[PDB]
Amino acid sequence: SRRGTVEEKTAKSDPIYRNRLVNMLVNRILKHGKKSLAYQILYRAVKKIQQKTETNPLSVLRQAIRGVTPDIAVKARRVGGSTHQVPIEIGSTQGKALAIRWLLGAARKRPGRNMAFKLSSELVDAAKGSGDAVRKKEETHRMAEANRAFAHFR
Amino acid sequence: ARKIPKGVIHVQASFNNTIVTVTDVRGRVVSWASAGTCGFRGTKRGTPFAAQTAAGNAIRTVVEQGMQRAEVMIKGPGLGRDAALRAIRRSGILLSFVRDVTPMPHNGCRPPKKRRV
Amino acid sequence: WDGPLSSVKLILQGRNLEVSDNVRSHVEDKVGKSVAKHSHLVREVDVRLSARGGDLSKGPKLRRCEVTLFTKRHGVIRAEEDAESLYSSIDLVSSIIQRKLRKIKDKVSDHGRHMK
Amino acid sequence: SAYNVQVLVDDNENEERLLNRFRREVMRAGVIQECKRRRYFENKQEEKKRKHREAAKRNSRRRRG
RNA sequence: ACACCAACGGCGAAAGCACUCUGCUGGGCCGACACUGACACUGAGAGACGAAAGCUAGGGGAGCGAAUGGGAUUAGAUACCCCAGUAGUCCUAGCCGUAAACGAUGGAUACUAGGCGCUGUGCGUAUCGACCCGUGCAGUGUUGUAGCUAACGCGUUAAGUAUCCCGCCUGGGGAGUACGUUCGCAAGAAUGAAACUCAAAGGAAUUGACGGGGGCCCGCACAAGCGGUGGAGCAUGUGGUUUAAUUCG
Ligand SMILES: [Mg+2]
Ligand SMILES: [Mg+2]
Ligand SMILES: [Mg+2]
Ligand SMILES: [Mg+2]
Ligand SMILES: [Mg+2]
Ligand SMILES: [Mg+2]
Ligand SMILES: [Mg+2]
Ligand SMILES: [Mg+2]
Ligand SMILES: [Mg+2]
Ligand SMILES: [Mg+2]
Ligand SMILES: [Mg+2]
Ligand SMILES: [Mg+2]
Ligand SMILES: [Mg+2]
Ligand SMILES: [Mg+2]
Ligand SMILES: [Mg+2]
Ligand SMILES: [Mg+2]
Ligand SMILES: [Mg+2]
Ligand SMILES: [Mg+2]
Ligand SMILES: [Mg+2]
Ligand SMILES: [Mg+2]
Ligand SMILES: [Mg+2]
Ligand SMILES: [Mg+2]
Ligand SMILES: [Mg+2]
Ligand SMILES: [Mg+2]
Ligand SMILES: [Mg+2]
Ligand SMILES: [Mg+2]
Ligand SMILES: [Mg+2]
Ligand SMILES: [Mg+2]
Ligand SMILES: [Mg+2]
Repeated sequence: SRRGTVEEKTAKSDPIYRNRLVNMLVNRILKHGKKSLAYQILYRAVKKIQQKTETNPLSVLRQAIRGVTPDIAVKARRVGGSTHQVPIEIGSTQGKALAIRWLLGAARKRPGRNMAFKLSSELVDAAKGSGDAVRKKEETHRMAEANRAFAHFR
Repeated sequence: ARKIPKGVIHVQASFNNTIVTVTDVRGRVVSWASAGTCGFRGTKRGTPFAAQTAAGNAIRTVVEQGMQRAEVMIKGPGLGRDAALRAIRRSGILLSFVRDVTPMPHNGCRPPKKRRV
Repeated sequence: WDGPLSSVKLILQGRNLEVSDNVRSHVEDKVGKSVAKHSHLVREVDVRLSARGGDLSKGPKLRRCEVTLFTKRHGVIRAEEDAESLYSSIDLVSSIIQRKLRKIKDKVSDHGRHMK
Repeated sequence: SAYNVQVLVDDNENEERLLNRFRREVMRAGVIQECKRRRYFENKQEEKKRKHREAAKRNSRRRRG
């Protein structure tokens, strides 16, 4: 990447709901390129989340992600022979990425039976602000703020 | 404790830390704020940020005494020279004069040698 | 050979030659000195011996020792020596290793203030 | 009493203009470079180095511009 | 101890000399004929001065700081960094006489393009007093012609063209040592070998290679991702051991 920068790729839309968001999630849940299976998983997740609650899942997405989006993190810099944790601020695309990721990881580590169930459970917990995916973000903020003194670009 | 309307703020900025003292024209110290007393230690203790919170922290107690106008005294080469001034400003206290008091010998005591680092 | 170096793998390989007991011990000594002092960094010691000349082939009686070190962080320490006797060769390789080693310790382990 | 730099703030006060007025006062007396200079001790040689360097710097900056 | 002034500026034989002032005094340079009339230049020996460290005696002692001590860092750290801190640094009266005491360039005289600068004065002009201009000297700085040089460079302040006096050099180690003398309170300084050993040791420039020197830029090189190896079992290649042979590569 030393020379070239990256062109933008067409942001797709999930077939049923025509979302950029849901589509993002099905691409990151994907393993061994079986899109066939991933869609099934994601939709039986929408079905368990409409099962447990009567609220619109389309919105529970926006809450689940607004909940886990870090606005800041750190980065290790080498400054004057000193290795600092410098609290670099995060771009929006990067925010959504991070988000979906911690969601998915905390979803893969769950005690439950299905992946649909797990994903639903963590969507529910993240929308409530009640779960590991959120806690993780707050930790990143805690360890950003303690290191707040090392951002000289402040 | 003492309600003094106009007084002076001495801010010493050294390379390892910045001290901010608040006083009155009688040459009397009311309250002080150090970047180390805010729960910062050796490295961070020099950064302009710790100076910011030092300044804010003193001006807390100075509005608590209910003071209005102040002069600012800046002594020393360090980073907080610029940083502290900002907090003095955003802390919504009228700024009368801002002076630099960094002492300059006109000749004198022969300094320490050069560190070979 | 050493216990403080027990974490290190001493791999001794004759290429075209047969390895004796005196070469064993001597290798352990001369490589032992080099490695022992910087042991915290060191990982694997690879020593190959190559003989040539005299009755084997054409050219002077050369005995050539190659060693290789690896450290926990830095890879690739290479040293190549040509000389008369195996013993001489080994002494030389040790002389070189020592230098490169303490050059690495020097770089990273100095708390070198590298500002940039 | 004594003073080096005198910055008097009027009641038109906003933070940035004040901060930069002051910053240019300090640039104007050269006080921070001064206390980086008297931090340690210099033999006559580094004094002649500093004189030639700084003087011919600002001087050639006056003769080019 | 003397900020700013301070300058690729001033005086000094060199060492060096800078807050201010006054006093005693050394030189310099310039313009006039006012005068003497070769009174010159150099210098073996000899004499005076001569950074800093050092020493003797008496004071003085803030800061800094050998030595020294603690704290670290490191395999070690009798170092670098930090915390303390004694001699010494300062003054008076002496000794020591060495420095990259460097322009790494002994002194005097004569003579050989310029250009651009500065310091001192003098002249003419400008006004009638500050410039200003052109010029005469005296010194001081940067480019550069002839010529010189092994090159770099030096170039009216020569390392040019000549004359005079003085000091010094005659391959590298051994060695600026030993021995002996002279000087010194000492530390040491001055004068200065030989046996022996080597076929080199050195200067300037060039192409490389290298640099924990710069500046610019690339690569799934790092970062950002996704999946592996290392752990488990087997499959297989090599080393090692074993064997009559585990063919050689
Ligand atoms: Mg680019
Ligand atoms: Mg510091
Ligand atoms: Mg002169
Ligand atoms: Mg006089
Ligand atoms: Mg006559
Ligand atoms: Mg003589
Ligand atoms: Mg004398
Ligand atoms: Mg002295
Ligand atoms: Mg003594
Ligand atoms: Mg000290
Ligand atoms: Mg010690
Ligand atoms: Mg002290
Ligand atoms: Mg004396
Ligand atoms: Mg001499
Ligand atoms: Mg000489
Ligand atoms: Mg003029
Ligand atoms: Mg002249
Ligand atoms: Mg010259
Ligand atoms: Mg020239
Ligand atoms: Mg010559
Ligand atoms: Mg000889
Ligand atoms: Mg050379
Ligand atoms: Mg290069
Ligand atoms: Mg390079
Ligand atoms: Mg690769
Ligand atoms: Mg590619
Ligand atoms: Mg990576
Ligand atoms: Mg395996
Ligand atoms: Mg064959």
